[PDB]
Amino acid sequence: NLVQFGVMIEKMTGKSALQYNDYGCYCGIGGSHWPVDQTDWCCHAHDCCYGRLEKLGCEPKLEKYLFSVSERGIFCAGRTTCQRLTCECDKRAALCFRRNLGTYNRKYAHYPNKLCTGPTPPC
Ligand SMILES: Cc1c(C(=O)C(N)=O)c2c(OCC(=O)O)cccc2n1Cc1cccc(Br)c1
Ligand SMILES: [Ca+2]
Repeated sequence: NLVQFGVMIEKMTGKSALQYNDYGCYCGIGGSHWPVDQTDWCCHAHDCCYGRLEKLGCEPKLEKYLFSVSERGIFCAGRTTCQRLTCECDKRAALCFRRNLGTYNRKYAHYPNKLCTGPTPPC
């Protein structure tokens, strides 16, 4: 369930969430090998974030959360701790995407997975 994350991405980046789908080697389902750039690192970190949440008993692929965006930043909320954790993982990713808007390159969008090489960096 990707609706709330995609919304958070759009608010923070000024780009459709689709622009971060299949981006590089890590943005989109799964991921492996070496991250192509800083945006892709955000996604590697985000994958790691979700792994920690699964180990905690949460299901961050599916959790539904609440959030708002003021000038103070992104406010995360939800009924359960797992929902709030999911929002936090997503928030850090959205902020990481915004922050690295400078090096976002369109060539890495829809990256052929055959072009991903190197080792897989650990969490
Ligand atoms: C940025 C991103 C993701 C990540 O943060 C990532 N680390 O791979 C992501 C994603 O990662 C979650 C995962 O692989 O556990 C799955 C599908 C689309 C994804 N996207 C693109 C996306 C995100 C939200 C809504 C839409 Br529509 C598209
Ligand atoms: Ca991924």
